[PDB]
Amino acid sequence: STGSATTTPIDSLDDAYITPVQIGTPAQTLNLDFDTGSSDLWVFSSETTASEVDGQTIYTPSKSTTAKLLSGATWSISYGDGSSSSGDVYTDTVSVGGLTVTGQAVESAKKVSSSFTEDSTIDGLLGLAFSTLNTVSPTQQKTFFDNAKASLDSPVFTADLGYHAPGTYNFGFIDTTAYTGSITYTAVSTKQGFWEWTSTGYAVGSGTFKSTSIDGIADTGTTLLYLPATVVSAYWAQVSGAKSSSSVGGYVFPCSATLPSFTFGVGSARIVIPGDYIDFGPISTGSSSCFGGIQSSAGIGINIFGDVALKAAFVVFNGATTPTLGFASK
Repeated sequence: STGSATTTPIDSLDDAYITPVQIGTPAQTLNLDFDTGSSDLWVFSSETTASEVDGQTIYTPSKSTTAKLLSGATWSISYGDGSSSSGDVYTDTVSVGGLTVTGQAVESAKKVSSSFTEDSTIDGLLGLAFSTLNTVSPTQQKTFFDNAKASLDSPVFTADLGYHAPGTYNFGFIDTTAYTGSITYTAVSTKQGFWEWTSTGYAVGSGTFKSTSIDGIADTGTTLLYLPATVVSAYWAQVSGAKSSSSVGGYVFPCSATLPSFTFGVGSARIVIPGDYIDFGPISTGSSSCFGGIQSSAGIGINIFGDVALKAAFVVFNGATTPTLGFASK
């Protein structure tokens, strides 16, 4: 089997992407944030505290003839951005782009933090990291991909995120029309539960490539590119007037600037992030200070190849017995 679904930016900045997901019978379609940095499929629901729901579409398990309470199971998650959610668990039928999993754990939120409430466009998350990170207790549950894997034509999914445009998540096949040149594959460590890999270096603009190993995670659920302070300083030093602002929470730059590109290495291959992808616009409405899309990972504890990086590439998440990651230009 295979599946193919379009993923759409939630706003004009590409802050996140939502993908329609069918849950239950008859189908209830919710727009979920596919997150290769976590491993829980959780949804706003009829059980979510009423004051914490503001415009989201909810899953109502009592209206699904295939929903079953997973008795005794609870979940609770905290994300890198300080947001969180928790609740109980149902199993139900879940379909993405024509690919159906029966008995998928659907984690129903009883509580969500303010960041989730305030974002009307995201009805929940669909985790695509390794199932060892799943938070369901006392019986850990499998991700949608892990459940689908054996049925797929090939044990892979791909992320093809757009810049200010829709893109695609495919399951079970590689669309050879969706990228240019060849795909370069690189080793993955699953030791921390992430799609963790090592970039071979970077360049700023038309500058020379610096060969240096940068360990990080491929994370579709993180907006920005978070890299070591040395690398980030070298980038922003090429933008007149750019500076790190403790009050704002990272590097800012004059909105009048033209940003240089940023290149990262994948083996001997190179992915170029155009300068425009690094612009996250005014820090507040009407400001002439703009927020940068490359930020320091210092104090996160890990480097993160988030959407800023991934949307410059066609990315293969290869879930074979020994997982790997592939990157192609597009």
